[PDB]
Amino acid sequence: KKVLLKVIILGDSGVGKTSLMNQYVNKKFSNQYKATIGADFLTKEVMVDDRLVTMQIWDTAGLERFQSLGVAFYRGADCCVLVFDVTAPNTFKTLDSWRDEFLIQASPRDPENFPFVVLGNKIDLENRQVATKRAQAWCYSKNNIPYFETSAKEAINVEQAFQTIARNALKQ
Amino acid sequence: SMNTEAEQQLLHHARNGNAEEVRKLLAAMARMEVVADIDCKGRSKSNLGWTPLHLACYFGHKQVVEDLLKAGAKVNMLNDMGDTPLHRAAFTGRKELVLLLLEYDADSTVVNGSGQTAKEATHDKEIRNMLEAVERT
Ligand SMILES: Nc1nc2c(ncn2[C@@H]2O[C@H](COP(=O)(O)OP(=O)(O)OP(=O)(O)O)[C@@H](O)[C@H]2O)c(=O)[nH]1
Ligand SMILES: [Mg+2]
Repeated sequence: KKVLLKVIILGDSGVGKTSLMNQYVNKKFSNQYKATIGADFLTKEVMVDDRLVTMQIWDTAGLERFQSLGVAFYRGADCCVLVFDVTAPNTFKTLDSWRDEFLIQASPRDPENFPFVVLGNKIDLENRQVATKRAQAWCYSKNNIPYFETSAKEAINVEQAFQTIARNALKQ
Repeated sequence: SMNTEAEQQLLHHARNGNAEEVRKLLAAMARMEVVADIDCKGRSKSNLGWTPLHLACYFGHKQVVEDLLKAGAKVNMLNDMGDTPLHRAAFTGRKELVLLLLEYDADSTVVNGSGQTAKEATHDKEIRNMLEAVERT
């Protein structure tokens, strides 16, 4: 068989969504910021629990008015990755609106069990402002969402987080 | 030469302040689903030599100006009169637009085909002050 999993990456402008995707797919990182204006995807062949799957990873605009255009691409997603910046508490605050907007627009049949994963990114930086335990509490309050702390720049937890993403997305 | 269909649509939507349609075009452009230069210049009598940014600044379509600037529009493009978008926001007395353009490092020293700078084109005394301040930098 061939299984294609659709994964959607959401989060505020600048949290590192594009960087996380680029680190996972191409093992490349750039400190140069170019803002994502249009949603678009990369494809990667992933191996999950001795099963080969094609992961279609969608990168979206975090910017405040372009993000409504991302909504058209929610439909059919098998997993939703929510990303925030551990140094920027305003990007943590928006996770609920991102999640609710995804749930009502994508409209899975089983919203309580739909696969989310939450990445708290940029831990390589100094002076984090969002406490690990605070993010963990939010994730737990949403029916035990898996939480990873990542660094796209230093390649910490990117592979592990996307392995969980692949696995939960693959669940029938 | 010619403009693509997406470019004509971008000039039309920018001119008329259809911000959602501008953003749909900019998103399609960013992922290369359509061919269009954000800095294109109009080729019909309705927009000849103007960029989307010129049109949106002159007609005061604020959200459009923002969206174009966030998507990377060049702030110092010239139209056939030698005007920059700053020239046309200053001329029409749009304080928030002049301020937005300065925030994107608009060159306040450009002299248009009439021998005027943006400071010389305006009538609003606040804009005249802002431009005077940025000139001496
Ligand atoms: N130090 C550090 N910088 C990072 C990390 N991840 C991303 N960045 C930087 O943060 C900036 C924003 O990163 P992006 O990947 O473009 O963020 P984005 O989420 O795609 O932002 P939008 O496209 O506007 O929605 C870039 O300069 C990156 O190089 C990280 O893990 N550590
Ligand atoms: Mg991006």
